[PDB]
Amino acid sequence: NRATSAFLDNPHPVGVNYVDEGSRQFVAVAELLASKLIDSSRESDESNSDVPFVQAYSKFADDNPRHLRVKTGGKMANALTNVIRSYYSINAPAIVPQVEIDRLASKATVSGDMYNSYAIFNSVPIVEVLSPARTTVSIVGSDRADVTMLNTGAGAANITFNFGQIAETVILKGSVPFQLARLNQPMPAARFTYKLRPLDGPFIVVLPVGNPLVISATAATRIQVPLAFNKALVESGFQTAMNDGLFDIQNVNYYSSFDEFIISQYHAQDGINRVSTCVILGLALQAYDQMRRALPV
Amino acid sequence: ANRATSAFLDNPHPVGVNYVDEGSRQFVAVAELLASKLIDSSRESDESNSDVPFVQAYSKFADDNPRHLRVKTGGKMANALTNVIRSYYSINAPAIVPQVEIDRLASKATVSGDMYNSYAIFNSVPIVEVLSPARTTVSIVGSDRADVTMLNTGAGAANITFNFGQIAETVILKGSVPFQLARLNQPMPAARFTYKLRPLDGPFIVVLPVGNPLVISATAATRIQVPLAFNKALVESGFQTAMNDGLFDIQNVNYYSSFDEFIISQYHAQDGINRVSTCVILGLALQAYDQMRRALPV
Amino acid sequence: ANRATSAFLDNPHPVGVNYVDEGSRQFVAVAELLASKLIDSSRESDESNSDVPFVQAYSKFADDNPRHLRVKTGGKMANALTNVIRSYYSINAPAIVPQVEIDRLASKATVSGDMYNSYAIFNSVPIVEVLSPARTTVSIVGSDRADVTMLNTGAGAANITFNFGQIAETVILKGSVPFQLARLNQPMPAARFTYKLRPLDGPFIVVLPVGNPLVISATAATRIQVPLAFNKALVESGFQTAMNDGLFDIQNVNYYSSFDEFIISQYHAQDGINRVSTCVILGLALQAYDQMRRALPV
Amino acid sequence: ANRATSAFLDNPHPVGVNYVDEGSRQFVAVAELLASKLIDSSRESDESNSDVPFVQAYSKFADDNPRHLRVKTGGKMANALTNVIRSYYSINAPAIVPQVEIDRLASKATVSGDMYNSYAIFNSVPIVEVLSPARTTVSIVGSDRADVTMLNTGAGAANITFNFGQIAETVILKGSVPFQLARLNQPMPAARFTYKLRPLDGPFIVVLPVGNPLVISATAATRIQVPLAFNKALVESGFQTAMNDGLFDIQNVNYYSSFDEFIISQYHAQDGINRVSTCVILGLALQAYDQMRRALPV
Amino acid sequence: DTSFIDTRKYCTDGLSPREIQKALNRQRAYYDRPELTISENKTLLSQSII
Amino acid sequence: MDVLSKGSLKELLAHLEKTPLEEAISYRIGTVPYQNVLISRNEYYNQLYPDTTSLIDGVSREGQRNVNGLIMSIISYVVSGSGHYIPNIGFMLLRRSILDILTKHDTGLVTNNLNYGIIARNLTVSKMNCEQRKRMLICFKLLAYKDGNQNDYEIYLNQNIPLKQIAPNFIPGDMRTVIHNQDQLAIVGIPAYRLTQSTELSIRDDNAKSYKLGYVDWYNSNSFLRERSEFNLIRLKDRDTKYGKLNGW
Amino acid sequence: RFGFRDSPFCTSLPRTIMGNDVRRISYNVFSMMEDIDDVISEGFILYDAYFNFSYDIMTTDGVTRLKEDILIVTDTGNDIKPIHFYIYFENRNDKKLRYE
Repeated sequence: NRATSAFLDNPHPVGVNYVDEGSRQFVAVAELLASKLIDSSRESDESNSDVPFVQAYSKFADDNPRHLRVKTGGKMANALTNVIRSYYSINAPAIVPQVEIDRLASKATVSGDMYNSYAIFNSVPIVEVLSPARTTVSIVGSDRADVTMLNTGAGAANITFNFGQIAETVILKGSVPFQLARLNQPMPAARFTYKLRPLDGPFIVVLPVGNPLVISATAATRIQVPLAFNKALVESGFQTAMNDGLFDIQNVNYYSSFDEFIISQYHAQDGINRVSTCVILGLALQAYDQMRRALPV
Repeated sequence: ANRATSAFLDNPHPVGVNYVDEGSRQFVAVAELLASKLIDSSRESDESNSDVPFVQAYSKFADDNPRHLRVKTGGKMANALTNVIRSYYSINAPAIVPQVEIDRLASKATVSGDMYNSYAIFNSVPIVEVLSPARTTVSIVGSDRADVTMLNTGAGAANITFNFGQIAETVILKGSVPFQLARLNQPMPAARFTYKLRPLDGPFIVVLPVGNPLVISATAATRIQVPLAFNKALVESGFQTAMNDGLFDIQNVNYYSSFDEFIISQYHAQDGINRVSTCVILGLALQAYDQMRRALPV
Repeated sequence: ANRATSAFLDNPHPVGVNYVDEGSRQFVAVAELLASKLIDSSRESDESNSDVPFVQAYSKFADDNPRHLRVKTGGKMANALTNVIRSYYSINAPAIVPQVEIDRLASKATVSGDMYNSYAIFNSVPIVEVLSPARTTVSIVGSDRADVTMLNTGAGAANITFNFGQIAETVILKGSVPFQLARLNQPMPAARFTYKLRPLDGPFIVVLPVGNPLVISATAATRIQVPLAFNKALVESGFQTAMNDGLFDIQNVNYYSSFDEFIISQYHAQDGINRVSTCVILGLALQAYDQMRRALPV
Repeated sequence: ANRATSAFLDNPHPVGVNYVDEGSRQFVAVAELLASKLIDSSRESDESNSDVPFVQAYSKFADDNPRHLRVKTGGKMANALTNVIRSYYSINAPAIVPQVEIDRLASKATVSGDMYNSYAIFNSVPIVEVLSPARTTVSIVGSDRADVTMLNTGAGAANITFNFGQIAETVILKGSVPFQLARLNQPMPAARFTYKLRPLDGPFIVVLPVGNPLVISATAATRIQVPLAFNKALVESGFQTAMNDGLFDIQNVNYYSSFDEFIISQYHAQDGINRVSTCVILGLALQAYDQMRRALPV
Repeated sequence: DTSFIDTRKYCTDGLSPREIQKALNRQRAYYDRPELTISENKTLLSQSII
Repeated sequence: MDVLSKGSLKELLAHLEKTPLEEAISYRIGTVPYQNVLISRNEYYNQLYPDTTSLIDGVSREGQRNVNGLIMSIISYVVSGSGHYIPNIGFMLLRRSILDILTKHDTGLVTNNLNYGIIARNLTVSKMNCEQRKRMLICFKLLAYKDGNQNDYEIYLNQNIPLKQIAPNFIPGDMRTVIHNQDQLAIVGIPAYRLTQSTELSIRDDNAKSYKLGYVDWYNSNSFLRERSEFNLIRLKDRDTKYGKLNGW
Repeated sequence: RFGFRDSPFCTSLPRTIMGNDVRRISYNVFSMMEDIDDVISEGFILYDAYFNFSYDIMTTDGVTRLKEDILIVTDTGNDIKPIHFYIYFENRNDKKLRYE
């Protein structure tokens, strides 16, 4: 028997366009201007005058705000929305011209790259849990893995845990103390908690016949991100973009959070190159959330 | 009688008794303040095209000018912050940093190390013990949200005792199907979905009907005095980084999934009050460690 | 009959056919000169107390000004050097970098693209064939120093034929015990410890006495035309680095422990002369890969 | 049943813990820089009619003017370098050099003292264990090129497990005759002469036929962070000189034939990362020792 | 110097590198070699530092 | 207070020469060394604050009568400023200097059977800071050289890696090593940071802050000795000189 | 949009022209380059510096030009001379000015 995490199954390919140096500068510029746009709006609301918002919108949208017309966000908003669509799936069209992106990227200068920082992603990868005869295994959850196991055979069973090779550390906790050790290693005394390095190899956990055992798993993975990255904003941007239908394209996979999206792409063949595009999507979603909150449409 | 406990509450290891004086507390607060400016210097570097804001902030932090030749580490402040974190986790960890160095680093900024001028809400659910009769099976899973699954296989209904400790301020119980919970020596109420309890009042009795399993979800809130510069989001990120970097790798210690579980586990020890003060200072240091290591990754 | 062949000589995969024109050779030579300046400038900046010498060297090499918040990976020259190394190793490599980029990078210095000024001595033993009678066993181990262990079980003495190819210049044989060796159709001389042979004269016969096994240690020297700036110490380390970095990870290719075996094996293929011309260009490119990556770790 | 390991990987003795601070690293870097100038100045005086360049170089290195009828030992700087080498080898050696003397000598030249800005490749082959069944016999010979000769006296084919640790990055296996290699729970491919393996992939299984002995030659590459001034040729020579001069003859220590064997064996210990940092500082100290003692033999 | 990325102090004392540059350039004129290029001019004129 | 203000090895070793052993003894009953107690810290909590008493404190504690207790009381004096209660010590020992007790054979104390690991556990070493641990290693080294058990000092240092790194480097019989030492061993001193009058939680921390605030008052008192302003008023014996040497050594 | 003859203003500096990528050189690299005459046959883009420009817009029609030459070369390095545009409006049928 084999049990695997739901979010790790069949990661769809990501877009291959808008990944050059000029396109990355456009995303960084968009995030910088969107943050200023939301900061001016809060300053505008507190004070009587709306001067800070007018200047921020003019820089972002290349036109002065008007009371009669709705605040769409201008050409920058349209370019950002379509670029987000292209990153998610390879089937999404890459229609936005490059000359238009280059012009928008020249609005501001960004002194940084996409590899000068890091972020911790707490999505636990369970590649496979191999179970023997009369041993029922269920895997529930993505942020916290709930592996409920129960055996009916007369003898104790050994269950193999494979956490992949990308995660840095994995923390295991059980309902009752259990024994776990690496392959071809003596079993330790029963403990409630274990700390493991996924590179150490497949882990063997014994199951007594008496009562069900539930193992709670947490993990931490480090991915190189720009220094302006903010996990709280990218989570809000991911949910908003999904609701707006920017990810409604055929033959693609949907994830509960950006945490699951980036981890699933990492745990795939050609995963190193996919992750770079996902990080660019993360900053673009960060800009999308800030702009949409200031300019709801 | 079967006794079930939360996994994270068992065997809290002793914490360090070093770097808790006034001078050391000022050092951690200075590190948090200077690491915050280091992150902000990156944004101020983008508004212009120069690196002077970053070079200016690094020199204040590291007492040395940045150089393109070597990887920016953090200078003497980075080594002090890293070693002080290790001493906080376990009493077996050495106190390598001299007090003269800490006093020198504390004079960089004019902050006051008052760690009892605010409070924070901690959501770990303390379940000290769940006592069940012979025929029933009880399983407790999770820390932030405790899912207690109980199945009754006997002929008659069973009474299950819940002990949530004497530290948590409020505990909210939500069941899959309506159930009856009353305090000891009090009449059973009608079946309701949601119960709000104060743990100090006493142990709670839950009636388990014979039939389908009953699952109870528990959420707890605890108030712990923290410095005003406390940021729970930043503290949690630093805890994961310190765990990954190996700052906590030392013999005869316990490992936790989050700083929420760590502080609650220490608070529920025999003399947990004195542990909480050290844990809070560790969180502030972890908050500075997260900000500094993100600006300067190695 | 039994046949024994050196492991590294078997099935040499085809080499790339791109980036072999005069312009591409200049680019490799230009990269080698600028990479060596990166190491010297890094040392000069260390002996002084400024990063100006390193900044100028990186600006020339990468066409970009170093910044404190950027990766500092080497610029377009680093990307081009990585891709040309990939194309040289196998004929299945994409060979992506265009010619206009190569001509642009070759204009940064006025060095010549000559690759035949000097020579280098390569010490690998090309034991193509060892034919032995039925009753005997022959095992060949090692590449730099080849230990051939022969042991016979028949009643009569055996004649083992050694073939060393026509490429190596001199081959020196040493044995654990004195042994007899002579050319085809020539009298057997007295037993000696050491023989010096020219592989071009013809196959050699070794008389194996019945008894304790004889081990023959073989050492060979081959001269190959290389550019003057060739350094065997830097090429070997660059070969290990490129293999470590995955530049040689491409399907249907053969892997070797050192650049010494790679160049010798390709020399012993049918199209040896044209293959070895491309190999020395890869050696210079690997030499440039070593210095730049050491100065700019990633 | 049978377990075989590499000889040089057994029982790594503890290393020294003194002279590992920033002030001491500057002294080691200063010694390397000043020793190289002494060699260069000695030649320059040799190719000239004036000994002024040698006098000035010796005065800076030894704080005393060169004199006829004297041995020209090297001054106070030679004694300090000799003593710190002793303390770096193992913890049982005394640390008898005052830190005031180390700081005073580190002010003679201006260098950073960084020990993590570059890398080096070490060719020692870590074979942590090779497991064989009862019928088979396995022998391991060599460190730079590990020859593993295995014989199968049993009737059926035997599977032998190869473990190469986790530190090594690439391992290349070459066999006397084609053999089959596969990972855990993977199908066996067709017999091939060579295999390229990543040690982190897992234990590897080799099938053994019953006919003739099979010998596998192993070559491994490992990357360790070192200063840019690191030169393996000078470090290896310094290792032999210190061994011959008696700098390593103390109690309860292990002896190695080469410096790469010393650094790989310490890397594979449980506290591998900490030991390697001290070993790298020892490597640069040995490089200065070789340069200085060649110019000033005693 | 007037360059932006120079940020180096050029010593006035000693024999000026300008004299060495003129002497080397006159030598190259005799042999019909090209004059010292910009890169080598900067390296020669930056030899004396503080 | 005076002992805790000594920064250099020369100043500390000179102070141990002048100070008689009676200052290491307390003459006050104190309480049991190791005991779990509930203390009152009203500035922070209303509930009583749990803590564990230890030998390294600014208060008297009961100590064993044997030579082990006498050695421990000396170390506790150096690292904490207060000793222990050892009843009925002879007047001959009490008038001897602390350095003479640790580095002379004239006294009748036998220390050859001292175990450094047991002493380090009793005078809790996991609780000391870096400066306190350095002072303890000075006392251990002086005892080892007087006793000839210099090997036992080295084996103890090799069993504890952090102690070996921070171990002071000097020869207990050569003054030239003492002068060359650059170690800083000042527990109390003038604080660069801002020091307030608030209380602290732990017994060790609160007691240490009492010494820290007391030294500042002693710094500004008339008893403090200002070298830059009154150097001519000092006696020739106590004046700072480069050729000052300990007895013997 | 403005109607200038030989307008020196672009909406954005083109990354590609006639399907061919345009060379981009930093000012520091351009200062130390040697074969500027060869790299000026196929034009380049200069960045990593602050370029000051001035312009006069003339009502009449003429030849749009520059006050000074583009390049100055010394032994220390290459520099760009001050930029001043003389901009004229265009008639599109003046045969004489098209030739000029």
